[PDB]
Order: sequence, then C-alpha cells, then structure tokens
Amino acid sequence: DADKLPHTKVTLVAPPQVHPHEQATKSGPKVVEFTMTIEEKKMVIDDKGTTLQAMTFNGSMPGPTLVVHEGDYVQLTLVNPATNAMPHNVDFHGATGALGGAKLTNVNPGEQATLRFKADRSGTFVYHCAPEGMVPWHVVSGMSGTLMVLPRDGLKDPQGKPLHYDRAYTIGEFDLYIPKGPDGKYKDYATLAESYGDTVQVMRTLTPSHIVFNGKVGALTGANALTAKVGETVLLIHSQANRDTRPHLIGGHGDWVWETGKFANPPQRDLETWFIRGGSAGAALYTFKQPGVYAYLNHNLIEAFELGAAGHIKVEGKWNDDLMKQIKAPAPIP
Amino acid sequence: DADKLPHTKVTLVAPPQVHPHEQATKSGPKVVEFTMTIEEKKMVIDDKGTTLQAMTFNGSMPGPTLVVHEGDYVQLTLVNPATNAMPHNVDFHGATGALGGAKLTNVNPGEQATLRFKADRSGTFVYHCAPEGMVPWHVVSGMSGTLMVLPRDGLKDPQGKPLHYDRAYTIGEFDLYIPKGPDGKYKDYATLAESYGDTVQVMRTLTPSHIVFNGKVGALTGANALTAKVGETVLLIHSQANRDTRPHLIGGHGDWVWETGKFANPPQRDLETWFIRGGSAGAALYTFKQPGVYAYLNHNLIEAFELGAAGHIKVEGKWNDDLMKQIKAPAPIP
Amino acid sequence: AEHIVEMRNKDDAGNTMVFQPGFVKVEAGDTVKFVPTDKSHNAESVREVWPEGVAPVKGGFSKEVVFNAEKEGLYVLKCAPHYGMGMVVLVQVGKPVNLDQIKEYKATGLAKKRLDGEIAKVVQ
Ligand SMILES: [Cu+2]
Ligand SMILES: [Cu+2]
Ligand SMILES: [Cu+2]
Ligand SMILES: [Cu+2]
Ligand SMILES: [Cu+2]
Repeated sequence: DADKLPHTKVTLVAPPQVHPHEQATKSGPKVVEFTMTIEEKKMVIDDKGTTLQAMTFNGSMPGPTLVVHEGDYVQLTLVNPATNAMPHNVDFHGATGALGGAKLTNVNPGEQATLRFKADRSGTFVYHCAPEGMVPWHVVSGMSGTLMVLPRDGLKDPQGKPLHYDRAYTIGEFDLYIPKGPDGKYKDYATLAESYGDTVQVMRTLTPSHIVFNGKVGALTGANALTAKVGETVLLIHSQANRDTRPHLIGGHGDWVWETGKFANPPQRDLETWFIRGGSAGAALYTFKQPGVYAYLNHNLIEAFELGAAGHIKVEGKWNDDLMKQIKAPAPIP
Repeated sequence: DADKLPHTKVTLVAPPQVHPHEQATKSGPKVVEFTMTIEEKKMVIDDKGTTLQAMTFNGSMPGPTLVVHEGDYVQLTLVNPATNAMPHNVDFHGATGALGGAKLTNVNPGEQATLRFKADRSGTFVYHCAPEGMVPWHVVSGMSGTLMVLPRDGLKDPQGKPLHYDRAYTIGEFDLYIPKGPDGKYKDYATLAESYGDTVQVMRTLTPSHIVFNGKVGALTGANALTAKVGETVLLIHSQANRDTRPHLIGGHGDWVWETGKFANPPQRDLETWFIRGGSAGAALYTFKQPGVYAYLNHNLIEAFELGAAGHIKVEGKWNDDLMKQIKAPAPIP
Repeated sequence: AEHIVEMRNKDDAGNTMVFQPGFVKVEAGDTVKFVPTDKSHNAESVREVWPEGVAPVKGGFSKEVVFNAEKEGLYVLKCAPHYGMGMVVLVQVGKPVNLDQIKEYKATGLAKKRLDGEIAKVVQ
C-alpha cells in the first residue's frame, strides 16, 4: 500500500539534460515527488525572430523528463500561476484512469493540484496538457514531455542480456502552426488569446510552419550541441505528442531502439532510421565509435533542413580507419 | 551567492524588437545567460550607396537589447570569430567594476569569454565595446546596444502607481564619421583597417557625415516603420553611446520619460522633446490616442532630415475629433 | 437600475471565457457592474468601435468595475486576456444610435461569432 512507502523528492533539470538516476537498482518501490509549474510565454522559435505564443511545463519545450522505475508511484504537484490566462492539467500516458490524470488536475490560473499514480508499466511515456476543448492547441503550443519508467534492473536486450547508458539526452520535436498576414510574413501576437483563431486554421491544413527540436530552430546546434566521446553510450529519448517523426543519427545507427518506446518488448538493432508515432515517445542506444560532428534528425529532410527538425552531437576522440578511411581525396579526374 | 541560483538562457532578437520578457515578475533573482557574436562588415548606410566599415554586436547597429530584472545577474558569453580582424571586449554601464567588464572580456579573433555581473541597478544602460586606445573608433562604427534592467515589479509613475507597456521598440542612434575623397564624394575602403586613419581625422571635426537610427538612413521607414494601434502603450528605448540626441514624436508626446534612463528616479510627463546624453540610454512611454503615420526623431531637424536621424511609426485605429479636427480645410482667402 | 454581468470561465453548456449575460439592455443613468465571480478576467472598452467623447473603461484585472450609462448607443467590452477566445459583452443604452459602426467593425473568430450573436439582440 502506497501511503506506507518512502517519499523521495526529485529536483528536475532543463532539457536536453535528464535528471540523474539509477538504471538498474536493488532499491525497492517508492513514491517519487515532482513539481512543475506551467508558464505561458511568447518564445523565439527561429533565427529570423519569429515568435510563438507558447505554453510550457516548467518554462521549457519540452517539459523536463521524469524518471522513475517500474512499480514506483508518481506524485506530481502541478501549479498554474495567476500570471497565466488559461486552465491546464495533465494527461500522463503512463497512468491508468481518469484520462491519464486530466480529470483530477484541472487547475485555473491561481490554482494548483497534486496527483499520484502508479508506474506499473516500464517504458518512455508522453505527458501533455489536455484541457477539454483545447487539447490540440495546448499540446502543439508546447505542453508535452516525457516520463521514463525504467525496468527495475536496467535496460535489456532480446537475449535478456543487460544494457547500459552513460548519459541520457531528451529531445522533444514540436510541429508548429504559426500563421501569416496577407504579406506572407509570420504573424506576431500581442497576447496568447489573439493567437487562437488564426492558429487553429493553420492547424486544420495539417501543414506545420516549423518543426523544431526543443523549442527553436538550432536549439541543439553550435554551442548547444549535444556532446559525447568515443566509447561512451548514450540514450536518445525522442518524444512527439502530436505527429509522426523518424529519427536518424547521421554516420550512426540505433544499436538498440524501442521505437514504440516500451522496454518490456525486445529492442530492434542496427537501425538507420526509426519511427516515433505521434502521441508516443521512444528511445535508442548508440555507443559512439568515431569522433566528429553527428546530425540527429527527423529523416524527412524537408522537415529537417527546411522546417527545423535537426540537431548536432559534437563527439571527441580517436578516428578509426577500419570502419572508414578515405582512399583518394577529392582530386581531379585523370 | 550566485553560483547556487537558477540559470536561464535567453534568445536575443534583432532591433527594433526586444526579446520577450516579463515586466513585473513574481520570480526570484536568477542568472540570465546571453550570447553575442561580434561581426565586422561593410554596410550600406544610405540611399546613395555610401558605405561604413562597420563593427557590430550580433551583426546589427545597434546590438540587440538585453533585458533582465533588478537583482538578477547577467552572464554574457562574447564571441570574437576568427573571421574578424580586431580585438574586442565589452563595457557594461549597468555593471560595477573592471571598466564595465572590458578588462575581463578582451578577446582577439578566434577567442571568446564569459563575464558575470550583478545588475543591482534599474534603468536602461548602454553597453559598448571598449578596446584600449581604440575606444571611440569601435563605438562609432557600431559597437553598442542597451541593457534594460527593469525593477522587480514593473515601471512606476512618481506617485508610486504602476505603468505598463504592451510593446517595446529599441532605437540606437549612430553618429557616423565617414571620410571624403578630394573630389567631394565619400570614400570606399577595401578593409576595416584601411578606413581607420582617414576616419579618426573626420571624428575630430566633431561633425557627423550621417546620423542614423538602427544602422542606415530610412532603416525605420516604409516597410520597416515601427507599428502600433490607438490604445497601445509602447516603450521607446533610445541609446546614443557617443553623442547627445533629443528625441521627439511628431503629433505625440512622452507620457512618462526617464531621459537619464534610470527607473528608481521619477519620470517626467507630457514631454514634447526629451534629451539623451552621449553615453546614455533613456526610455519614454506613450499611449497612442490617434491613428496615422507618426515620425519619431532627433529634433535637431537638420540632424533628422538632412542626416538621417528619423523614423516612422504607423498607427491604426479610429480618429478623434475631440483631440483635433479640421474645421475648415485649406481653401482660398475671401 | 444596476445590472450584473458575471466574469466567468465556462458556461453550463460547454464553451469557455464568457460574460454572463453577454448582452444587456439598460437605460440612461444606469450602471452595469461586472464582477470577479471567477478570478482571471477583466472588463474594458473596445476602443476600435467605442463611441465619440465617452469615458473609456479599463477596469482592473480580477477586479470588479462599473460602467456609467451616460450617452445612449451601444457599448462593446472585452476581457483583454481572453478577447481572442470570444469573451465579450454588449451593452445597449436606450437608442442604438451607433449600430452602423458596430456592424462594420471587423471582429474576427470567436469574438466575431459571439458578438454578432449579441448584435442580433439589439432592440430597435
Ligand atoms: Cu494547457
Ligand atoms: Cu495523449
Ligand atoms: Cu570592438
Ligand atoms: Cu562607456
Ligand atoms: Cu477573461
């Protein structure tokens, strides 16, 4: 029974970072305590200075990743400041009942609620706001994130064999529907409400103005590139709460990947591109073998390069001519 | 202690926009992280193809506006790409110690550096580049913007009453000293360095060849006019890092104006024309009571119309005959 | 007389951010009083069509506020945080003198859909 078990409290961290946590653990079930605060705010979503009338869990797109183990209990305290204008709530795809939490988390501006549910199933799971009559708006505006529920003794290959990551990066892909004026310029709204009617219309076309990792074109490039080292193993956690995507690491693979994002099932190996179903989250392991810059992207290349769905992983270490060597460099033809 | 406090990254935007930001905030001190990237380049500063060998923060005159709140800390990573030819730094008028930061931010091309300071004081402050013995050259060639440090719960009138803007534009005014050949026509330089000596020769006459808002004559007109609508309260922030200017809004006023730019000091009201000291930034609030095209300018009308210190504000809404009305339109004399 | 419009988040019948009632026919000298029945909303003129030479209303946020039925004509009043969600109300003071301005006034989306509904309620 749940009232009896140890109540730990975790401090969350902004993506791509994931909060620190045991993979395998001899530890037993506990109630884990989180807190998240909804912030509505205008955000800059590209290099041209186009804005989005955004909504977010806890300041960010996506919301931070929540990490616990199978059979733990999740205790989320959800706060909606009076600085906000809207009702919000939360649907945990990892919960069971009450539209995944949504019914028991309806907070108006100035309200807050606390909700406990049981992580009976392992995997990466989406969470997003689902206020009634505005689910698709709030979600495409940035109110989604990931709940990872690790198996109790780590991640496992198809032959039951153990598997280990040295760090976990989390990526939320956000298909955005930003409107235009008659002059073909993206619109700029002076409040959130003024964004509504125009945005829903762009929604109905099913054609995003932008598609972005973690909030902006270039969110995860240059000095915000992800980092790793030859020999290191990374967990890449991809979420998409509204629309399909197809991740791919250029010059890489998914050594093991649960694209439906559920660890109970055996992962596939050696993937070039895998597939995240809209309203799902998934994860993939890669142990780096070569240094250099890698591109982690949605392998619709229009969506990637034109619309904004690509980031970089800067990787350090020792080039390795067995895997790949240049015989003759670009030289003229005989 | 600041190492402990929360950190938050802020995406900058090109003048005359001002990145999203709260006015009053219900939020504690934090460390606000900013990046700017110096860009040397040849810029066309008027409508007769005259060029300046310019130097910019983030590729704009002025450099973009940094916004924080009183009590926060500023954390600027300043990057001087190897493509540049000159060393740079930054002197923040908002900062206390080490020549405004300059001494700890000397970067040669291919270098970069990160500086923290406490923004203990509220107002609009200039920042500008200040490399030893090269100071006035760098500044007049475009190396300056504004730091705005808002008080922790918005701006206030003299009585204590809160004042609120719906939007903010930032305007940097640039006295430019561009050399002339012996034929009467302006010079064109092959490099930034080549322009140096001829240029300091002009500087010493104290006579600008041009005086421009935001980097070129007409920069803020036609398709680039600022915009507003009857009812909106805007904030006009005006920096001049080397020379006096006296801003004015035709058909308008400064409803409340901090001409010395510092918010702990009571604003003046009903101003026709106000005054910005060389090496200062100031702020004026106005609520538009009438549609029409307005001009915002340096009210030395020569400096405005001959030399380029003028812009436009285009305002929508419905006319008001109480405020003004054409009783008898131009017609012949009995 | 003094008439009470409630600032409210939902209506019994689903749809959100509403003044209740959305329309109100009153007399010269009466006062309408909009009221924080739920926190989050405010009441304030709609300047783009509000009539010539009349005390604009920009009542405070989450706070009660009163309108003075002086000059007679129609008086549109948004809630600024939610006007894009159609939170809007119409007040008739005797004759609808200025209907033609109001009809032309180019409202859009939920604002338009709801306001036009209030417009039909105009007594002529
Ligand atoms: Cu929501
Ligand atoms: Cu869902
Ligand atoms: Cu410099
Ligand atoms: Cu200075
Ligand atoms: Cu409202």
